[PDB]
Amino acid sequence: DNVPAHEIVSGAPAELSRNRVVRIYQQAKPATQSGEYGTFAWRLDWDIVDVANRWENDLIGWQSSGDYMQATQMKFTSKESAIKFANKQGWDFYIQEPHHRKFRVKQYANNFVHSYGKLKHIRTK
Amino acid sequence: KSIISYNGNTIEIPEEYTKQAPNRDSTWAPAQASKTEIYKNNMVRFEQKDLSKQPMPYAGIELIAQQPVRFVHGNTAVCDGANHNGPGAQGHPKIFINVDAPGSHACQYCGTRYEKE
Amino acid sequence: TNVETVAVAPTILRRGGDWFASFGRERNSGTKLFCISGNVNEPCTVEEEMSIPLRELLEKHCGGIKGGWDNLLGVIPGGCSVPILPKNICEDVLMDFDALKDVQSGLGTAAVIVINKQQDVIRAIQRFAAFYKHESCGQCTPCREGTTWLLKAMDRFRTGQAKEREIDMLYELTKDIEGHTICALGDAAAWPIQGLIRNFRPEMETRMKKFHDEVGAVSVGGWMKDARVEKGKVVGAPLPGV
Amino acid sequence: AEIELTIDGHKVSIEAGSALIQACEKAGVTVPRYCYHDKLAIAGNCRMCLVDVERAPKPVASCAYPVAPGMVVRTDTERVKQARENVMEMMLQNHPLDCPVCDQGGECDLQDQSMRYGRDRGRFTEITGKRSTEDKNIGPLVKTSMNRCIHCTRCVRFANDIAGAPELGSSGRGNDMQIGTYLEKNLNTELSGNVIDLCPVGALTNKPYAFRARPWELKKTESIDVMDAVGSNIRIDSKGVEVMRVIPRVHEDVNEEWINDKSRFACDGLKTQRLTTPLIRVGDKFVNATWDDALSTIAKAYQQKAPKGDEFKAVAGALVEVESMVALKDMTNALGSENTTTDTPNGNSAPAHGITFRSNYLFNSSIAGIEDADAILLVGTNPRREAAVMNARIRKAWLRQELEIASVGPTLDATFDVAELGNTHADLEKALSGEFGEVLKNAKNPLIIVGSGITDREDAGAFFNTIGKFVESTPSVLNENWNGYNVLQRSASRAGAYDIGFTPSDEASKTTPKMVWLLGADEVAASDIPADAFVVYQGHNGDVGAQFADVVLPGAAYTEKAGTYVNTEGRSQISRAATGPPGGAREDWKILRAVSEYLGVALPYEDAYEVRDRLAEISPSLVRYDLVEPTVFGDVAVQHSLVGPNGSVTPSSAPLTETIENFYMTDSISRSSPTMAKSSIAFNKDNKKNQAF
Ligand code: SF4
Ligand code: SF4
Ligand code: SF4
Ligand code: FES
Ligand SMILES: [Zn+2]
Repeated sequence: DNVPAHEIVSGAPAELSRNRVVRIYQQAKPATQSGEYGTFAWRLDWDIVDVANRWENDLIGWQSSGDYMQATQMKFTSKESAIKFANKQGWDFYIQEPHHRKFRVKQYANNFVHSYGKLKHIRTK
Repeated sequence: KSIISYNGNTIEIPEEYTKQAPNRDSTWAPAQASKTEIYKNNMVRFEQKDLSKQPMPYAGIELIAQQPVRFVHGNTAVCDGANHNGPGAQGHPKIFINVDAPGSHACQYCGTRYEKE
Repeated sequence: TNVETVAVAPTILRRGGDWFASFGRERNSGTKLFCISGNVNEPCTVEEEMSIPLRELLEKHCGGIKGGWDNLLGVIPGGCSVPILPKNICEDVLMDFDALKDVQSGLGTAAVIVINKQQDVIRAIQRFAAFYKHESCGQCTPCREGTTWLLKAMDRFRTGQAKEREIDMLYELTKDIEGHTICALGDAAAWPIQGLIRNFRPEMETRMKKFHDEVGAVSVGGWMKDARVEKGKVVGAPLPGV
Repeated sequence: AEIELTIDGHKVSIEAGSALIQACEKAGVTVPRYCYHDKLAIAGNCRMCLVDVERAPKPVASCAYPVAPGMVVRTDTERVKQARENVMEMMLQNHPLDCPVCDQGGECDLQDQSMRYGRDRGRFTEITGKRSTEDKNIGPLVKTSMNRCIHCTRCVRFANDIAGAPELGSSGRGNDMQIGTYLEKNLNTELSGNVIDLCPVGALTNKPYAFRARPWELKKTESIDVMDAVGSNIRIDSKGVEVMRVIPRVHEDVNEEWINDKSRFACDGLKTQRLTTPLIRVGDKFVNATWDDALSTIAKAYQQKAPKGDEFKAVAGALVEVESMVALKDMTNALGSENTTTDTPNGNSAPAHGITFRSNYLFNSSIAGIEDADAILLVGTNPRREAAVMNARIRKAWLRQELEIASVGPTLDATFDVAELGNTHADLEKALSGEFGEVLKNAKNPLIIVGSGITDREDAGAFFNTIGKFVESTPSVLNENWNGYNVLQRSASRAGAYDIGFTPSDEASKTTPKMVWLLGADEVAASDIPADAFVVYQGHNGDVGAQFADVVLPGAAYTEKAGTYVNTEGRSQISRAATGPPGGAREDWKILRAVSEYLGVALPYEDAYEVRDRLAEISPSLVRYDLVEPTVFGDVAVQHSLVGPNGSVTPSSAPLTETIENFYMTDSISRSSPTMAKSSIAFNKDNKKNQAF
């Protein structure tokens, strides 16, 4: 199922496959934009490490880091491919299943439906 | 003048070099570190160093605050901060400022203040 | 429904449909009100068979064009929303929907406006553009942002402060609005300008020569050599429609 | 039923009556737009979405053109492209040249679609220049630069329809049409922060976040909000060591695409008043100290105090995660104590609704269940404050179908019409035996909403008894296809606490503790702590709880650790750490594990996977994430917990009061935020900026 340690032929540090957890997901539809072009690929990136994520240099005020994977992120065409890759490397992962908008029928004419009782609210346009 | 350090010892700094700028005493942004704090945190690298040689440029906030308000007839003031003497485009992108509200309204790029009269 | 189409209905029902069809040509049948205004000798309001000729309608009801048929520049058949007609083609044109649609106009509300040779056509069309700018409800972006562009261009054409390619630019600006608005106010805004360009571009060219020789050389959008921005305003250039 | 049509040659099948743009979206065809949005009414004023359909002579608005059988749609005709260019040309004519200074820049739809569909250059160089627009003050949360408004009316549509705040609207006509209030009035609603996301251009912008970063330099992390108990899904944008902003991400079964203003703007409380080093009280002052020194001081206080059994009390606050609660409870048990209390009033005693079955303290109808409601009775609860997004959900349900809402409890300002049946338990008896009880009996999908504030009353037994009797009687309220009994928690941690049995024993409530351990626990008073008690505080912000302590330990905040939170639905959700804890702060369950080792009761797990294993041992539904499964014990639970043991309780004559006095400041984070402080004083009821008349 999962490649153990020390028969990975990549040469990466053992710590990568021992005490690091990656996460696989699809990017969420950004709330700020209506475009959806970034949401189809399956990203893979590493969960952060507490001590080594980022600190502030005491000279010019920069963001120092000891985590060599903080900037790395792979793109895959499909969830199964990402799973296969992570398994072949021996990475512990978690899958975050995507959420989608539930379909509902929208009619422009619905803005002008006659109301037989009291108006619940004044639509304004 | 006298800033106490984390050690509990005293650091002496001339008054002129505690001012944030030559023309302004205090910070002009919440995140901006004051000179007092700068020395308190970097005093090791400031030893045997001559403060009068350090850059100390003028604080532009007051310089723009000294510029008089331009009065305009209509509802919209147009500003582009161009240099009428040299060639090319040397200003900032041309924007239009609404002046119907009471008071002066500042150009978003250059800070020049306009008012409807 | 319009008021007069409802108004004619009881008389139509009483007198019968065939009698009403007898007046006016096929598909253009009945008698409409014809408000007549502008540079005619006696402005009037009358009712008349549909498909009457212009010349006859004018000379019989409104004492003719002020100065005679020679002194006619053009006529706007229907209200301001309809492209203006030229002198040569309006002699033989018929007052049904069909003929006016054939000469690329429409009956609209049959509100004929006549303009004599003394009057300036560009001033009239600019005023129509100002009317549409004032009248847009501002809901849909094409109309909302296009009527103001058309006004800004028409002022400069009224003074001549433009280059001659900006005429074709303006035509395309009209086409930006025509088919894309929520309601037909945008169509109405686009049309008078297109009629003006189609029929009186030489007049615009003469007035642009008047601006160039008379005042100065103009770049696109009305800028000139020493037109600059100073202390909040534009100085160095007329700026039409301040 | 589902009808068929072709879009750009493809074959797409869609429900009849849907808009053409829904069909295009389903068929994988991209259509530009501005004014259209999935959660808002259809407007059709931007004219960006035009397409050609063979029947129509002129291009048609895709967001508002209903689909019909056999329709043929082309989104790629030369006429369509020319149309998009024309529309964009007109859109940008009066748009200000503000991109270097606009906060939207880099994530602006006007930019992206101008670049994708507009022309490379512009034709508008008018010496008269562009139009300009006054700026409008609508409160301390949403900064306005109205020159950039493109008049999409998303803000108006949302403020009117979704949040029920009608002060926003459009004044004037034509070119001078301005979005605003026509006079100085705040956009006063707890959902106001969402017009920031809805406004496609930079006209409406986050004010506390203004000018602090650009979208391309932000690290985006998907995590879980903990301000309320709804469990909204959020995206945390951070650069380096500090968190910049919080924006919603879609989860159609929890918050839809919205979050309330507290969840959005209390992020600024995470970079001030923080706890960074252990503190030890010496005299009347705290002194900084090392982790070893702190923990050894705790051990020495434990050996000196010598607590027996329930003399070691543990209190859990509104914000803590499940793993930390589990650690704390296990350690306290291994000390021989059962005094694992919650922080709420009367939290020294066990809750009146019981703990045995989950459906006794959860939103048994899912949050999505509100969509089906035909009648709702609110008992001692104000959802507008306790769960804002759920209030919006109830509002949407009420707008689009007929629905009867009545409430018992304080007179509440609601976004929907409610019937007030009284402020008292007697009024509840009258109602449940009266006309609204009949309405519930007849209803097809009824649901009874009980606030968590009632559980905190001494007479909670009487309310739970009355409600349980009514439920056990009426089959519509509780059958095998629909559970209408619902408890609405307000704190993100109450559901998880009850799930693991973080409940005091009967004999524990009698004892007077000699040592108190506050985990969060910032609702504590002077009274609940004995003077002689040795108090340990563990948290992330400095608040009253840390003021009460003898030793303070810094713990990570919800943005700095990957924890489990259980919302009102009983849904278990996992968060992700955006940044690392500041200073010398630590992960909470690690803190508990280490202190337990110093106490000689060393916990059996020292690794996150072992923590998840212990969680699976406590309950199997903590490890199943994003899953809701109904209870098979619906009928048993009501009888065994609500009507059974609550017979003896005597109802008081005290009227029901509001659970939370101030919506904006309810937590340590929220009380540490300058923005919430400013918002609270800006959005006060007695301020004319928030009145209307
Ligand atoms: S085209 Fe019609 S709806 Fe659109 S802005 Fe003009 S008048 Fe208003
Ligand atoms: S709203 Fe968009 S297009 Fe307008 S200035 Fe800001 S970033 Fe640029
Ligand atoms: S402020 Fe934003 S959302 Fe409101 S009308 Fe203007 S562009 Fe649309
Ligand atoms: S998105 Fe369809 S017209 Fe605006
Ligand atoms: Zn400027």
